[PDB]
Amino acid sequence: EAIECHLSDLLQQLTSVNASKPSERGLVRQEEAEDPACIPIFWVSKWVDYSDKYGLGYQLCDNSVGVLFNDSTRLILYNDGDSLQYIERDGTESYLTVSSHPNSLMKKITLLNYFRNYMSEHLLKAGANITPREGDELARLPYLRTWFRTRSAIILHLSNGTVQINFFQDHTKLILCPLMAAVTYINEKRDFQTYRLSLLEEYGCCKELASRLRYARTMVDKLLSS
Amino acid sequence: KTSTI
Repeated sequence: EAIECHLSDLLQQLTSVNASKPSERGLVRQEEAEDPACIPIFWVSKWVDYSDKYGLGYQLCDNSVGVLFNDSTRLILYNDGDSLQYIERDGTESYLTVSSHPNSLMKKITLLNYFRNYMSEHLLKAGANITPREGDELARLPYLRTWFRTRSAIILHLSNGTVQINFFQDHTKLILCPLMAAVTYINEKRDFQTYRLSLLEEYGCCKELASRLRYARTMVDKLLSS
Repeated sequence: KTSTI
């Protein structure tokens, strides 16, 4: 689909940036790659791994909530608390409400509510100090297409092209968007900045972003190969 | 197993 397409584009963009060896310059000018306009519309603010039994629950920065169940289906609740979207394994979408929800989705809705009640009670909101970009009035939410965990990070792939990598050891985060061809870096101090990948290639960047972008390349290749 | 507390 266009999803597969966006993974190829991200991979190419990362390969280009990394090939330029951005941290190896006469004078690194990372500030010149800053593009605050390119801040993402959506990222994952919280998640709960219950994949031993049901799947992975998460919340987007707009306070909407989703589940990617172990059967590769997705249920997403809008931040109005009533609008629902069910996505089947092959991507087929159905628009529903918790008011008029099909009986067949009883168990999954109950699980979504379990996750919803847990997250609004337990976890920090990633990028809480970040004001999202925009998107149009009555737009539909993206859903989690896939995720996996490594020793170093959890990798999250949204259906709108965005790949998020949260690093476990120091809580640094990357939000990558092929559409904007940009990367948002959240430092260990929860400070943040959005960079145009083409300008990072032009002007360079610090070792810690460069390193994380190398790992990001490896991760996006893994998403594509699977 | 969750995101950051």
